[PDB]
Amino acid sequence: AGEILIKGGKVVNEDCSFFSDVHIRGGKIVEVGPDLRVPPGARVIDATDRLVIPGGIDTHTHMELAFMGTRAVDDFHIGTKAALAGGTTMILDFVMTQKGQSLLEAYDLWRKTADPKVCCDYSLHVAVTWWSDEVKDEMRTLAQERGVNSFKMFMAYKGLFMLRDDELYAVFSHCKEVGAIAQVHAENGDLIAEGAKKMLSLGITGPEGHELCRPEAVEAEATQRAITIASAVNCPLYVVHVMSKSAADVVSKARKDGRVVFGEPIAASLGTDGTNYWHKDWAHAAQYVMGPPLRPDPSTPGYLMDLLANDDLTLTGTDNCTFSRCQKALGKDDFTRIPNGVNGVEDRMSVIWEKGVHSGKMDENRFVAVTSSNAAKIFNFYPQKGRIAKDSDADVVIWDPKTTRKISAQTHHQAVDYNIFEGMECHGVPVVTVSRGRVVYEEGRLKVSPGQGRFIHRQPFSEFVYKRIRQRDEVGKPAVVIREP
Ligand SMILES: [Zn+2]
Repeated sequence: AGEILIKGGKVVNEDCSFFSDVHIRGGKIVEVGPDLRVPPGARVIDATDRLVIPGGIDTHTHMELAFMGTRAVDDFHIGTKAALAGGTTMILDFVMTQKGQSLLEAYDLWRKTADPKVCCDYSLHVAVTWWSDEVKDEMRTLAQERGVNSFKMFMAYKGLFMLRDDELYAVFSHCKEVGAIAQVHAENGDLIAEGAKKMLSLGITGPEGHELCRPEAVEAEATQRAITIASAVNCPLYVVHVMSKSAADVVSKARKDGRVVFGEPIAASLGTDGTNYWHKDWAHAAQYVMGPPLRPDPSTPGYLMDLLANDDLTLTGTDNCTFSRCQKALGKDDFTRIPNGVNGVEDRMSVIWEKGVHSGKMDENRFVAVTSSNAAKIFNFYPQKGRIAKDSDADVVIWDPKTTRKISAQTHHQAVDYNIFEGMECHGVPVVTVSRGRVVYEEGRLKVSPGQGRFIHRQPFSEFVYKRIRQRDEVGKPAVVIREP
């Protein structure tokens, strides 16, 4: 039957925690309540002294992405296995359409690659890296028929993915027309371009040049510029990988001011900092290189966790885009050629629990919100996921909040041969992972088949995202002053 009864644990949802068993049948949670009967044949997972939580949803992955001419080593198969071993049961990955390339073709190419490989459920965002009538039509089709309500735009990567303010305005207007959320990579691409060209001319070729060429003012600027353009068209906006206190503060201010904007710090920016770029060992330093960079102010990850706790920032991904040591080494003489990207998919849940909950910054319920529920709300499949409740999908993690585990490339399940959280002792261990109603990780071991996970098709106009937008369309229309002719 695939029947499971999770007994003896404490259920933790975004709103409150309560003791109850959870009955899973055929991919679904079919009952939640105290002292449930064990149906004959059902497997019991004993969750005594464990929390029973929705599996983590990683909003931000790049599994096997061909990026700076090379291709990330964690692929859809190993990347999703690694996510499951870390208590994460869904990933949302970016279709990185090339400039001038059909968005539908790129989407089709991602689905063909991921469908036969994923070990957990997944969905997709689609990058809008150029603009034209064809792109406009394809975005409508994706939103209405292909299950995608999130488009990603770049203010960085001049020459490559970058769009100018007038194009962002049109792109954000059309996101709003098709009921999608606009995601932005917010750094000033012109400043990055000049910055790196300047660091190199000064002989600063190492990873410190990568951070110095685009300090956090560059991120904070483009963050405010994206918010202002999105506010001008009444388009909801999502700022991916918030890396710095100053860009986080921009997002915090815009929300207090009522702007429909969501900020996403990533496990990296929550669990480590950019002082690593100044490490004497070049290889160590290079491991941390990604855009935007981690910041050398050591108060940054603690500060981003505070804003995440307070909902100035709302939910988390990893930007998992991994390159091996020999791959990073492609930039040994020039930081502009180090493939950009860090790990996280596996460790996100423990890193956040240790840095956010064990530290006293947020409670276990807020932890659920910022690791699964808010992603399900924004991308439009709550309470199908992100909630332990009857009729929800059975993606469930039995969590031990008191035990610690040390993160190490020597013990992790990612394909990458290092870990930016190397050595970190985290409270918060995923002891059992359930995905689509099957036990896929227990006693330290994975049991899953590539292609077992499914693409999740979403509808447009997520209510969490759009209900205020639509009301503002109805009452916030500018009016003419009536004057004598
Ligand atoms: Zn990314």
